[PDB]
Amino acid sequence: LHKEPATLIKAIDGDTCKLMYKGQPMTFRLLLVDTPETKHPKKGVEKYGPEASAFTKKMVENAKKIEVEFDKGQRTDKYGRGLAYIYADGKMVNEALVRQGLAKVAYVYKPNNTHEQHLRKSEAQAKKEKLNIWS
Ligand SMILES: Cc1cn([C@H]2C[C@H](OP(=O)(O)O)[C@@H](COP(=O)(O)O)O2)c(=O)[nH]c1=O
Ligand SMILES: [Ca+2]
Repeated sequence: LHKEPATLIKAIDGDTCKLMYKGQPMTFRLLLVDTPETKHPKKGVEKYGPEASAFTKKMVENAKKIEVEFDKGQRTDKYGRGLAYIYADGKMVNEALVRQGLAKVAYVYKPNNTHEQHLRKSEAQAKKEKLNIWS
């Protein structure tokens, strides 16, 4: 895969944010994970939703560097959102959330699953430590 610089525009929730990419603002959705809902009335404000939002927000706002890393399949979803692994100062936000028990590994659609095993391994650790979503 290949990392590319991006610039934080606005953090939306635990797994969605707006970034300035290649000169254009665009909204991104983290690959292979799912943080709890805080918007959509169908899901309502799910537990740990606000926690995941705060974790992500903090991590991306205090970063000196943000990088996007597309996987090997499609780069956008049906809503026009960019699909990527996002790094804040070299740390993958996707993994950071899973490791804390603030997200579950989800929407694993190949071939966009290069980091699936790494992420699951962290989810297992968060799980055995009964962290947040797993408590
Ligand atoms: C992470 C991800 C989300 N999605 C879709 C699945 C869900 O569609 P539906 O809206 O049809 O359920 C939605 C989940 O994202 P949210 O967690 O932002 O809802 O985005 C993908 O198609 N590919 C992906 O890789
Ligand atoms: Ca979410």
